Amino acid sequence: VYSYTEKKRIRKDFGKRPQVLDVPYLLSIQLDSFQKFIEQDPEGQYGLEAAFRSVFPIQSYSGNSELQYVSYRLGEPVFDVQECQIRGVTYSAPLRVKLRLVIYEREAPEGTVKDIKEQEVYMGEIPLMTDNGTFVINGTERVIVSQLHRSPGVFFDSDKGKTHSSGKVLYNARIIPYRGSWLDFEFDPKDNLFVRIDRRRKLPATIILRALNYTTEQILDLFFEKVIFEIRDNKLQMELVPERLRGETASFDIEANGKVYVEKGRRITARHIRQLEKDDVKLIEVPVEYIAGKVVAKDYIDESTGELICAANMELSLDLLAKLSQSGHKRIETLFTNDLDHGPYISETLRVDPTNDRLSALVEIYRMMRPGEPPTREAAESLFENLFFSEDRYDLSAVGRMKFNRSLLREEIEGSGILSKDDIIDVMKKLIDIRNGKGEVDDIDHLGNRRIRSVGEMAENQFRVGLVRVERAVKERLSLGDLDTLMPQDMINAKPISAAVKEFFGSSQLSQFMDQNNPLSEITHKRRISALGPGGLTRERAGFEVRDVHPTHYGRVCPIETPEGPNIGLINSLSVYAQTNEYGFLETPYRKVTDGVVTDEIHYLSAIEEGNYVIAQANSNLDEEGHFVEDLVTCRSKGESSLFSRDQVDYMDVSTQQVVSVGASLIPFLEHDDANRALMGANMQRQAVPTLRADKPLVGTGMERAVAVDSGVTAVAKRGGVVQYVDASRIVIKVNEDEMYPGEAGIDIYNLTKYTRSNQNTCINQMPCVSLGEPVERGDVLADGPSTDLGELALGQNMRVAFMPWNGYNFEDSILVSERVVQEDRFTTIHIQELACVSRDTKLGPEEITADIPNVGEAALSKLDESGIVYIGAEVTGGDILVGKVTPKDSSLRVPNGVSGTVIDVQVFTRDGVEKDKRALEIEEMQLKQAKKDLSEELQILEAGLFSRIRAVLVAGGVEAEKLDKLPRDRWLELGLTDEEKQNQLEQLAEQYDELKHEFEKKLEAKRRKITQGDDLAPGVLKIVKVYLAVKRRIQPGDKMAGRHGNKGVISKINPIEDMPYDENGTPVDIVLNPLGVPSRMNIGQILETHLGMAAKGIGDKINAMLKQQQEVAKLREFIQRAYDLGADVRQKVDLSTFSDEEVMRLAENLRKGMPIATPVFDGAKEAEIKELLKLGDLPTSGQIRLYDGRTGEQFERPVTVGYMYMLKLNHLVDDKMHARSTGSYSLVTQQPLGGKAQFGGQRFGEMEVWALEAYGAAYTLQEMLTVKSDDVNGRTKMYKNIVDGNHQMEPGMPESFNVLLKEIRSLGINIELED
Amino acid sequence: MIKGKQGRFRQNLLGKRVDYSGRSVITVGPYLRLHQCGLPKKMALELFKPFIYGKLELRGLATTIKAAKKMVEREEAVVWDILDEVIREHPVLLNRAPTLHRLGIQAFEPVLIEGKAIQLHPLVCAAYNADFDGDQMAVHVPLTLEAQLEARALMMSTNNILSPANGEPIIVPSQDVVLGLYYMTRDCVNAKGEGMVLTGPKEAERLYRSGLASLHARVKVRITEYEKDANGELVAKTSLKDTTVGRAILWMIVPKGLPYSIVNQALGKKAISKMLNTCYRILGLKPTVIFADQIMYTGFAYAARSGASVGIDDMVIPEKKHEIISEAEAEVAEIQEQFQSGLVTAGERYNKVIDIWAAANDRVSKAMMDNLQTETVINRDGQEEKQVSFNSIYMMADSGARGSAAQIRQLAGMRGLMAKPDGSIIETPITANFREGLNVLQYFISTHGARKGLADTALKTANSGYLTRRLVDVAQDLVVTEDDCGTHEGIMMTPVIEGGDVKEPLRDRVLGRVTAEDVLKPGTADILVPRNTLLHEQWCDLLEENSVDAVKVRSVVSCDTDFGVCAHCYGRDLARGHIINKGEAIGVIAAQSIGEPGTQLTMRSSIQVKNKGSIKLSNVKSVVNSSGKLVITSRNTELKLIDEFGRTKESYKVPYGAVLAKGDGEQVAGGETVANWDPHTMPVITEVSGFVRFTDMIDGQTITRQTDELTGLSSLV
RNA sequence: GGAGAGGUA
Ligand SMILES: [Mg+2]
Ligand SMILES: [Zn+2]
Repeated sequence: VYSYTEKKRIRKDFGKRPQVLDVPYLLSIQLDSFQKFIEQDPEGQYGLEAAFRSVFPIQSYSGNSELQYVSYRLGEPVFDVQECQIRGVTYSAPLRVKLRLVIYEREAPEGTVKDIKEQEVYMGEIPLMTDNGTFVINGTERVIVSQLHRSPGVFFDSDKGKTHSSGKVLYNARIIPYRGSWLDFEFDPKDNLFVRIDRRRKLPATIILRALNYTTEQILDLFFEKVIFEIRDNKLQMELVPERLRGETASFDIEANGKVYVEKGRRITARHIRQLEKDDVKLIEVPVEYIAGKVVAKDYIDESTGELICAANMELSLDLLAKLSQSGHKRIETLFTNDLDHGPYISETLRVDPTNDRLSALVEIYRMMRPGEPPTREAAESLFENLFFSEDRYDLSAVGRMKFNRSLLREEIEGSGILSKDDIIDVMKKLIDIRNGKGEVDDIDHLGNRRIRSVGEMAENQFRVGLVRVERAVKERLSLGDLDTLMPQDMINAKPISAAVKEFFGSSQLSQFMDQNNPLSEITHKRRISALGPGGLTRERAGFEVRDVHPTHYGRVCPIETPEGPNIGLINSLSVYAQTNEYGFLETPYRKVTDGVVTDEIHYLSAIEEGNYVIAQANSNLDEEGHFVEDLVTCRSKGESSLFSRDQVDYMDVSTQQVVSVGASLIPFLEHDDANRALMGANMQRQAVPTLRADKPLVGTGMERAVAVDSGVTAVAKRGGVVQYVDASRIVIKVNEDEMYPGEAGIDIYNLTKYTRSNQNTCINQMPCVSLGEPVERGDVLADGPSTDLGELALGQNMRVAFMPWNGYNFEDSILVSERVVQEDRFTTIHIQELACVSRDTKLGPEEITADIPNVGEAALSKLDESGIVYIGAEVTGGDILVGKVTPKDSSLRVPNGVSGTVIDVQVFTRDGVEKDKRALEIEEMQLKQAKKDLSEELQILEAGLFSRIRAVLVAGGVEAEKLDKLPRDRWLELGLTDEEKQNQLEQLAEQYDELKHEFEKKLEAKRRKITQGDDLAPGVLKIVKVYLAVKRRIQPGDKMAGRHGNKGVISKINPIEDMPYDENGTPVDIVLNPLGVPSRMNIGQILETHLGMAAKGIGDKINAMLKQQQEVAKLREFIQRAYDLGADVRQKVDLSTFSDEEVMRLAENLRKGMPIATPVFDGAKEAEIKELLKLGDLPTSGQIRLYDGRTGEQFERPVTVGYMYMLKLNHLVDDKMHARSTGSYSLVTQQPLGGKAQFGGQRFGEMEVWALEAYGAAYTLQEMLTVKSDDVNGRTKMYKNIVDGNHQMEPGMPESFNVLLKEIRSLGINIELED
Repeated sequence: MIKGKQGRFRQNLLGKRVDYSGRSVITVGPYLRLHQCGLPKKMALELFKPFIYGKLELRGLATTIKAAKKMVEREEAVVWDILDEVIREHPVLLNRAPTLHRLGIQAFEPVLIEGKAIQLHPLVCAAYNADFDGDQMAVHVPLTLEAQLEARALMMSTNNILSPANGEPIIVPSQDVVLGLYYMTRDCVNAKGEGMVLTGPKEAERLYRSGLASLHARVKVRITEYEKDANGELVAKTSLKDTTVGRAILWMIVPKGLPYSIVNQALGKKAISKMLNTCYRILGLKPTVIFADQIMYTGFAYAARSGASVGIDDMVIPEKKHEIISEAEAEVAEIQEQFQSGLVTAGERYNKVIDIWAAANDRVSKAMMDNLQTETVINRDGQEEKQVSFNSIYMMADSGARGSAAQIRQLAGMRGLMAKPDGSIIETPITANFREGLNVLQYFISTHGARKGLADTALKTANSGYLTRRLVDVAQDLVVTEDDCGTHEGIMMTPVIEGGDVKEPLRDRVLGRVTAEDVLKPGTADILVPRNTLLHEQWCDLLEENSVDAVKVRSVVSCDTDFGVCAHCYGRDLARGHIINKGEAIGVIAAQSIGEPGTQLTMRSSIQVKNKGSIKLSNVKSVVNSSGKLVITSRNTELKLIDEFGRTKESYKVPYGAVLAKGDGEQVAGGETVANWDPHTMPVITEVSGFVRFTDMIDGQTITRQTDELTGLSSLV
């Protein structure tokens, strides 16, 4: 059950929940998006094909001719990845599309083909995705984070009484297309209804209703109910609906059937309706006063005069009733209104409506959208139509349509990409209904409303918008005549598309540099989920609500991992097991719970679906049958937790660790620390510098191998095999027989990236972790990358720690460090700096890099060669010369001050058509030889593999081992053999051999071409030389190291070992922390970690002691087995008996520096098991031991806590910060010292410091500081002279910047000046 | 080019970059004197280059500036001693980035160091509010002579010991030395070498160093106090006190003129602060600073000796916690049942649930605190006894070094209830402590709360910066420019009362402000003080023993000085023990004092007297009711409880129309309810007895006969 | 020199 390689070191594991689902591939969400962006999809609903099919075809205005799309293709990348990294160009691919121009016959009827031609026009280059996912623009590999933008669709929102000071809420509704103009409906404080478009001037909505050719009566019919009055013999015996009688009061005597159903002054009881419906009465005689203040539904006209008596939407009055009665009107329809059920919200807006007809409404709309421009009868209609119903300018994506239909309780989850009359009508109906109370407002922070968006969609949109320009160009071209001789090459231009895409990738608010000083850094950065960017809110105008953790984040977004400070809750990281919905939401797995059994089958639920069911959490004690030992089980039902029955549940979590990010997943004993301090620990964990040789953490959380392998640093075998030959540079594996493909056997081979600068100037290289003749298995590690050990993450070093104050040297958070840490040299870190020098072309001719320069002793020149370039491997120091460059009339590059190191790599580049000096030719030749020899070795290795295969296939059916060696490999393929598929295989292998020959013979020439060719360059630059310095920053007081529990500190001193505290056993401790830190900032996780690590180290030490004196495997097997025992029903269950009795020896060897221990974050090891494990060692179970002082030698009373802790050295080096400036350069427009360490700038005496100096009586010093030390030219010149002359005095004068301000003001019409 | 931060005004014309500057990280180096700071060789050499050139040319080692530049460039061995020479008495300035108040920048003498980190005397860290988690500091140098003298005489660290905002010192031993001292001045009931007698602290030190006695055990020892009650004459007087050896050893350090009682308690942080304050108030400045240095040295030494570590075993969980929680849960069950049957509503269920949860949480907290603080039971050489505990956590907490009771409560006991985003409080509290592991949901809720806190902190500091910037802008022009404006108006400073007790006694509201009109003792016609004297401590004591109530004090709001304020109208400096000088820019320091603390702020029936004394009433327009009690008809009526001596002691607002048992000038007993009222409705209370007539009241248009139907009594509205 | 992105206290 355990892999051979796995048996090298197997981490003792705690935890009891049986893992049911392994972590998925972390880097999934990226490669799939970009994969879909570029594919040949026949459905034409993904990536480039959708866009092409959308924009195309294109029809001329006449249109006598059109240009349509056919198909596309991507050419081969011109250069490989490494070449693009070297030169610094984009790793792109040409795009070639076959367009098809057709020509009709003009005089012939509509639809005919006079002629037709086509070609494959080139257009644009699209950057490609590396295997990891990252892109390479200019050898500056970057990464694109994903956005979290609100989804398109509809939203009913409400302002919560935050306006008008009236306490009255105001429900608004918004429609947001995926591409087009927005739309808003709003309720006035006066119950009016206002449309607003793209945040422009407000408008009554009934206007836009009329825009749909809708009249008054149509609208009223749509939006209200009718009440029919009957002019009859006796004064309006009105028909009535009993259902309209809830919530009224009888104002008169309601009587029918000779029965007074109710009298005036009475409220309409439910039982009144009961008796009414029981009597089944419908018509009630009503007094005329009931129609006192009503409004007519439609218009009524006199039949004879044909003149309207009362146009629709008109109040009611007695004389009007008389006119109806004389007009013979019998049916009188009015609006059924109410104050709590049906407010007349439409009627008010209609009365506000100044327009009545379609034309005027459209005209005023046009005026609103475009101020001025006296409209025409066609401008408004064209505007509106192309605005809200032309698919080309307005578009709800499929997601939009789905969400829209969803919100409106529709049935179809598919529809059109544009709007429709019914759509708006239903939207407004729903808004009105919400106003009446039915239906409820919808929040925004719900995860069910915001959508992720990866690279592909954005790239497609950029491609489309670029395409639009060339579309317009070709359309205006085809509108022009002279079509007989056109070609689909002249009208098409590549520049627009190239610009449109290149600008986005190279320069956008989402394509950002990659932090690369860790595997973890790269991983966590790639999984980032930003909320800023185009279409996203702004960093500095975000309220608390966005930053706060909505309850729906559970399991989909890590809540504890975030960059604090100016931007919190905006740079949220993804949770571990989270997936992406087909649409782009966030889904999470859940174990299906049947009637009473917890199945292993899983379903990925979206945010919205979760709100319905009931889910028990991860740590619910079931017993082998999903039968929960308990009965009141904790479950998150819907935005809250509770205890429910043992049968009502529907789903269970997958694993305890599905709530956190990968980044925070690595902190042991997380469940004990505070939240914010864990966040700090994680963020600092993201910044660890790789050490010289990594060390496994004694106490991992078990997530280490996943992170390591999933990252691209380490070289993981792909098909198990056997090491055939190893080297520091490359590896070769003879593939296993079965994994081998039928044809083209070959053998696996790997090459190793040696020391290369990272994105953070930290060298990176790989080292093999296997020897010859070592069997290997698929997916196993082979080459340790940075900060890795045996294919598991290892950032910092584990060290012996003790908690106590010590002479104040650890006063606040200072960390006192013994001298062994540096003597044994386990924290030195390597760095690489690149320095460039160019040869511009200027007046007085150009300048050169000649080795000869004026006014310099030969001492400096001793290190350069004849050409003027330092030799490789030279050990330069601060203030040296690297390349000698001349003043055309001494611009020689020099080492930056203070920096030491060694030159390791030189490179040079020249404009094409320029001669090349000695050194350049030398390097070219050396590269030539290198590539030649490399390919020779590769080819012969492959041929050896092929002939090994050929020998293997001849071992059966005519094997003559003698005959093999009698005549050499040159003539083996031709040997006779029984007639079967074996002969076919022999022919296949021989064919592959010849193919290998030809491939190498051509690839050599290809590489020769790549090398010998010239180099493109920016205008003016004749050549560029780059040099690489390597340095080893070791350690100093001032550096910043930290533990994993957000317990950072600054190293303060390096005591000699003899002063360090030491135990009675003679081992001195290596670090002294300050106990005072823990209680205030509640992080006990470090203390528990210390105890556990001490236990582990004790076990390792016992094993080492057992080994030191020779002890047979008999004792080792026993002791190791017992050690791996003693778990509280742990799931490890490792057996030693099955081992080869020598893997036992190697495992013991790997454990003599401790026994690694695992700890799932929320399934950690409680106190008792730690106590038991300690007692397995001979250490005091209390954890605290007595100590003795280095100086005095006497014992410390009060037994002290000591153990081991894993600690990192962060990337804030003291050498990088310490800086000074006495007198340097000067800004140009204003004469002040420059700023920043890059230049030799000075500090900024800020305004608050001016205030502070004012607070003291200090006046002279302030005056001098802001007059002579910074600004006044003559003042500082004469001050320099005075200081040289030993005379401390100054002459103030006036600041220049004030004169600058004076001139600037006077540039305006303001005459400002100084008086007498 | 003018507006906004980037405008010339706020960018280059008010704040500028400056030459002769440095930037670095900071470390402790506790061995330093309070008046000097470490400095790397490289930065030192870079900064003082011109001085180095001058000295080289004077020594003649370089008869030019170019050769001198070469020599310094390759730093010949000579240059280092030259540097040491130049540095001899040249101060520099240290600054931290967010400098809120006046103390955020200070002068120091330099001491060279072979490092690359600016050492820093730890005591000033509190003033700088500077952690060592990687905070950086900036360095400046004063060039001209006058600048050097200003630095030495105004900005030297040893000159700034009292916060300008208030006379409180600002060099409090912060967190570690305090722990050491508290541990030193403790006493085990029965420790090694107990009951013996010593002939002075030196013997105590020798005994402890030989190890023949524990660092804290009860011993009688003879000592000598120095009382300078005479006119600046330190009279020595010996005695045979009984203390613990640690305290005796500590006494060796204190200067002459102090009472030994000040060094006889457990010495909490407050005790140390008060001790320093008194020492300064008595023996001036220099003894205080040297005493502080010795304090720090000793504190570090003995704290390190103590070896006070923290272990997991220290988090002692109370045994009864589980029982308490189970009982509370069972209690919750019955309420949930009562709501299931509908006997009770939902809101009341919720409120009662919260109440009982709070009660249980309080019980748990109390139980753990009790089980912890007195856990230690030790035989005394008799049979058995108990004492305060030495659990490291409790020692750290009680000493005040770090953490209030809340944090330890969270660590050991249940960490209470958590509030969800909208301000609501979740019904189910977090029942787990950190010694145990929280489950998923609990941690989720806590994470929510913590994020809320962090975001609030960020926005709060952001806004506070703008507030203080505004504040200083409006009051930057004001400078004291006169000695006396010659007026008599002022304001009646009185002790503040909030209905409850004295929120602040008068003694601290008037401390250090000249009077307007002379006070007369309550021997009225007894001139207790002059009308234009400064109220320093002794006169405040005179007032206190005379139980004065309110005082006419000269304010600043009424000073008759034009474009300034006379000295007397302002008062004492509050940055040093004497009147303000002539010229000070009080406005700026006041603005800074007001603005600095802003960051610490937050962004988002019956009368029961409790003391025996005289009752007095003010603004009384009252009558006697039918029951003989007193019913008030004025609104601002105020009730005071005065003691027998005649000084006001308690005060309470009288609501309108409240019944009162007493009259005026009676005697009340502690816990005697004296008044009552209805807080809900408003009556039409009358004054005199007689018939009531419904005048100008006709049913139909003035009144309605809305007679009560539930009972049947006459009613018209 | 100016913009934009990220990061530390
Ligand atoms: Mg800090
Ligand atoms: Zn005055």
